[PDB]
Amino acid sequence: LCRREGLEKPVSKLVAESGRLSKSPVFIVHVFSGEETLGEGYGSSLKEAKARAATDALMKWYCYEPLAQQEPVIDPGTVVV
Amino acid sequence: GGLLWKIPWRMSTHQKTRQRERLRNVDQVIKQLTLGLHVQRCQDKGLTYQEAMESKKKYKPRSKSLRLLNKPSVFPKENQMSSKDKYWTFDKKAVGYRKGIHKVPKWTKISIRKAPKFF
Amino acid sequence: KQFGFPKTQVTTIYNKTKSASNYKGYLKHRDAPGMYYQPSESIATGSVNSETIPRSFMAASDPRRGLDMPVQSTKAKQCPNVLVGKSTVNGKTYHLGPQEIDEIRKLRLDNPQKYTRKFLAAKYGISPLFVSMVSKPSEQHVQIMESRLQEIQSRWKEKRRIAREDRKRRKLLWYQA
Amino acid sequence: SQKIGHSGLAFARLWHHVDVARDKRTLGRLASAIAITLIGRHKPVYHPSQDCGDYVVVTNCQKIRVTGKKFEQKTYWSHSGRPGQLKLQTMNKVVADKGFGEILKKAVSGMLPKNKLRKQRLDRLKVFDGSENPYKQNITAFAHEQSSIPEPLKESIFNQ
Amino acid sequence: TDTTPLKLSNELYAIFKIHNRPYLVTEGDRVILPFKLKQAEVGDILNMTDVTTLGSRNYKLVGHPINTSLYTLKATVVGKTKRAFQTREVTKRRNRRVRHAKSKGDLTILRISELSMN
Amino acid sequence: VVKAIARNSIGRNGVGAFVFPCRKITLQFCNWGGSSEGMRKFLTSKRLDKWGQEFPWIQFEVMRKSGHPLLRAEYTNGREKVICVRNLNIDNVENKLKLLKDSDGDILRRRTKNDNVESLNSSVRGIWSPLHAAKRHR
RNA sequence: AAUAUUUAAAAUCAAAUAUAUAUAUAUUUGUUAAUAGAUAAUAUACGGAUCUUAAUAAUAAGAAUUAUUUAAUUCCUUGGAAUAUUAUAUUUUAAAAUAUAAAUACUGAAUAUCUAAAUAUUAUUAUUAUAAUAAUAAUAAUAUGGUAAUAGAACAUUUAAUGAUAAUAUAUAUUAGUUAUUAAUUAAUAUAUGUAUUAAUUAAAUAGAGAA
RNA sequence: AGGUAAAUAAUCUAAAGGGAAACAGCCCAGAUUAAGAUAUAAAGUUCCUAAUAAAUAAUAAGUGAAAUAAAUAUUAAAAU
RNA sequence: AGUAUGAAAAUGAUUAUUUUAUAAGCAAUCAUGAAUAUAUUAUAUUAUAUUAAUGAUGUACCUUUUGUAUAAUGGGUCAGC
Ligand SMILES: [Mg+2]
Ligand SMILES: [Mg+2]
Ligand SMILES: [Mg+2]
Ligand SMILES: [Mg+2]
Ligand SMILES: [Mg+2]
Ligand SMILES: [Mg+2]
Ligand SMILES: [Mg+2]
Ligand SMILES: [Mg+2]
Ligand SMILES: [Mg+2]
Ligand SMILES: [Mg+2]
Ligand SMILES: [Mg+2]
Ligand SMILES: [Mg+2]
Ligand SMILES: [Mg+2]
Ligand SMILES: [Mg+2]
Ligand SMILES: [Mg+2]
Ligand SMILES: [Mg+2]
Ligand SMILES: [Mg+2]
Ligand SMILES: [Mg+2]
Ligand SMILES: [Mg+2]
Ligand SMILES: [Mg+2]
Ligand SMILES: [Mg+2]
Ligand SMILES: [Mg+2]
Ligand SMILES: [Mg+2]
Repeated sequence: LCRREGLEKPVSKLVAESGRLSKSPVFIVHVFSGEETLGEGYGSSLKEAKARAATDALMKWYCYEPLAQQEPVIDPGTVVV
Repeated sequence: GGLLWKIPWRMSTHQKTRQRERLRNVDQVIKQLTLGLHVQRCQDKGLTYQEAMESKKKYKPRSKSLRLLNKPSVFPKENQMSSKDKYWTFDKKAVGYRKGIHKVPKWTKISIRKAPKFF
Repeated sequence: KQFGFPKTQVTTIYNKTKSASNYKGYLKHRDAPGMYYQPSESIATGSVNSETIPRSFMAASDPRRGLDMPVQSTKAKQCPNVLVGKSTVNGKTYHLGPQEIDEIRKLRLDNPQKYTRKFLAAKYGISPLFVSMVSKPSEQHVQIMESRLQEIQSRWKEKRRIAREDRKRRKLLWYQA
Repeated sequence: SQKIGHSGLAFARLWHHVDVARDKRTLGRLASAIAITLIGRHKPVYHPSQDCGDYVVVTNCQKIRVTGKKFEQKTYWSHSGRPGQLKLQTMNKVVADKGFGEILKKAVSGMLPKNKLRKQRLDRLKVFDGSENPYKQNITAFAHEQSSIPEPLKESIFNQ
Repeated sequence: TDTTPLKLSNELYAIFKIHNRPYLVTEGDRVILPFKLKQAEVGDILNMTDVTTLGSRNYKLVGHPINTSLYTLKATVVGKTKRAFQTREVTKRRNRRVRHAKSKGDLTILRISELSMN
Repeated sequence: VVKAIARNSIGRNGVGAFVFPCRKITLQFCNWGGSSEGMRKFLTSKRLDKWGQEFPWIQFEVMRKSGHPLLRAEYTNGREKVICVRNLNIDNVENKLKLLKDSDGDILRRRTKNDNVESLNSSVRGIWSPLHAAKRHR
């Protein structure tokens, strides 16, 4: 999706972390494209958090609802991976 | 004394503040009573309510009990009262001839401002 | 900053550190009439909210782009990389020609035990994923590997199988949003 | 409506450090502060029916403040049940036996609510007389805080 | 009162007060008032007036009350009804007389049909 | 890759078009039977007609049976209230009928303190998080 | 410094209020603390934890004791005004200036109000059919804890008088609904019965049992 | 004397609710049924436990912190 | 001590659901997770029912007394009287 649009490559980064070396940690990771954050993802593991950030980003992409005052938004199709 | 009436010999800070507030309220009530009477008397003479309220010369109450209450020697105000008379009654059978007002029954309703001159 | 509204915490009249759950204190707290900025005390993971969506995902004719609400509180310079591939850290390389690819394919079919993905990657300066994308192994090798995996699974206790199932369920749940 | 959403982060057990060398509170006040955290009263999602309180790692507990002459006077009691077995230990003696962390724990226990979750809450408190401790690596941290800390110290901590 | 962010936002909540009882709502929410409404019948629409707070995710307009011109907030009266019937017993400790305190309070189910910045 | 999860919508009766909860009422009486006197009187005396005129979305069935007099309502959700109106006067019967028409069909239920609003909607503000709070704890 | 008393606002002084009023008169208020003395038998016993502060160094603690107070502090007459505080926003160069707000401390009962419901009385209405009545519904007010006791109103059960109806019915039981509910009713299920001394009004009672 | 005898008032008796750790008789306050927004009473506001911030003095004895133990002694402190 | 019938209870064994081996007191009520069952309008992010996670409140009943959780009276339980 980032490639398709005029966006920098997305990378996931630890924002906040607590309870590493426990039964139930909390890892907050943000998928940044440049300095802009696209998706925020919490998780018990790092991997999980990363996944969640990506899913959040995708949700924000797809479930974007424009205003009625805006001129019509025709999307450029589904992101064919 | 096997039954335990666990009442402390002295009052808390919060209790004392409440007592003070109560004392202030009774003074306020008295003031209102005198004020209303004055207003009524002004009206009888023939002034409007506002004019009566403005009036320089306030009329003192003619009835006896009210007049006594107005006097601070008989019935002092909370600001006038001593620290001791706010929180301590006179009790002739106590040591110190003094007893906490909170130990008086129905002290929240019953008023007792004036203690004897040297007790 | 487009808007210059005063900003407020979600204020109780009581001690917030001791009585955060006490709704009564919140109910009591009146604040002067007007517009405020109450920044949300929440992660924006499940939210489809318009104040949560980033500006790049908003349309060009969206009025909301200009307004300052998708706040960039974090900074990418300060945050460290998590589970990032080696291609992302040092860029993608498209160096291997057709001949090299063909050689790799030949090698992999011939002997996947000797010429494994990692070894190929090491040889040609490329990713194991890319090697996989390029070349299939001999299907026999794959079958053997599947059989080994099945044997391992069988070797488990009841508890381990259940745990694996739970893990799988959790994984599935992650991608829901 | 307010309740509906992802609640996993709200009910997340965080880990709270307190360097007793830095903290200027006396023992009892510190214990009281800890108790709330342990219960989970600090967090608005709290409910009495649910244990939802955080971990508290106390460290450098040897430098804990105790007013008056309580260190040589204050007596900690104990009793099995058999008469003539009342065990009374002064605070300094208790410290010598176990540490200042034990003392803190006792205070925190007394602060906590007396029910089935009390023990769990007490367990979540992790006290240490000196500096070094295993939970060093799991105290809540943020990326914005990292500039304050020097470069090699972080690496050393990670290694530890 | 620059009420532009609220107007823009897709999600939006209100904290309207009926008889000083606050109810935090979005559109579609189903309020359950703990009394019998006499004025409105079932099917009637209620235009909420004492609206304390109107909030987005990050902003909120607040008034005592908010200007009626700025918003709309239409509830629909979707059934007067009652709570479940209960009978707690009242009695003293060496007394065979046990007075039954029967109770079955009234309810009014509203539904918040419309909520938007005008 | 993205895949759908098959899911169905939830009807909120009020928001678009209000469908009236009470759909049908059955007045049941007995020609014999002294308990059915007030019901019989109600049926006779021009009140029922007025009622029907007022509420043309409800259908008003009138039945005769040997037992006690009955008021059974029928609601949109599929539930059925049945009130026995034995030995009640005309006015009491009418009040009962009014009560029935007022009801949304749902079962009676104990509510806890301040259990007021019932939302399908996700919170407009998020759910709280300790990492994302304004004031950090200590 | 020394000796010896007193621990006091009566006098005295200071401060405040009220009458003529830059003063006089009358009233009101203001005068120690610590320790020792100290003390028994299941076990420490403020209800328990615990409370006494500390620069460096915290966006941060410093009685949780005793005494006199306040609801940010200071003047003026509950109220306003000024002062700095705190928080926030804006502008300028982490600071300065401008402005908005907070100053109504809070908790707390089955108290009071509000919000609805019930009964009773008083006073007004409305609707429907001793109509100066009855039923139902409004509004305002007052009342509704209760042993001994007094008074009023109901229900379940059984018998007698009158009495439609019917296995698509009735009775009894179980479960789940309904009606402000010791009761009855709806549905399902079960077993009986070709069927209620049935609904209703009267008359009566071997008429209601965790208490001998 | 938690004694006894009467006098006056209140409560209990026959009164549930809040406070007084627990509590017939103390401090508030009288349950027709709910509801739980607002005023509150007595009593409270570090935690257990619903709720708090200040000011000026004094204490250092854990004195004391809701059940005040005396004569006397010692050490200070003011005033004359 | 008639004859039929008898899911009347106390009472026993067994099965099912659910809770329970770090927790302390009339064993209930209210709050509140979870698990299970039923549901020919669960459209569901559903509804009811059952069940000692966890939290809070809670000193059997009667009699007799100035006054009873009382370690005062009386009752083993249920059915009929
Ligand atoms: Mg009793
Ligand atoms: Mg008695
Ligand atoms: Mg004098
Ligand atoms: Mg002792
Ligand atoms: Mg205490
Ligand atoms: Mg009341
Ligand atoms: Mg009565
Ligand atoms: Mg009999
Ligand atoms: Mg019996
Ligand atoms: Mg009985
Ligand atoms: Mg008696
Ligand atoms: Mg009385
Ligand atoms: Mg009582
Ligand atoms: Mg009453
Ligand atoms: Mg609290
Ligand atoms: Mg002590
Ligand atoms: Mg004591
Ligand atoms: Mg266990
Ligand atoms: Mg206990
Ligand atoms: Mg007793
Ligand atoms: Mg006994
Ligand atoms: Mg016993
Ligand atoms: Mg016996």
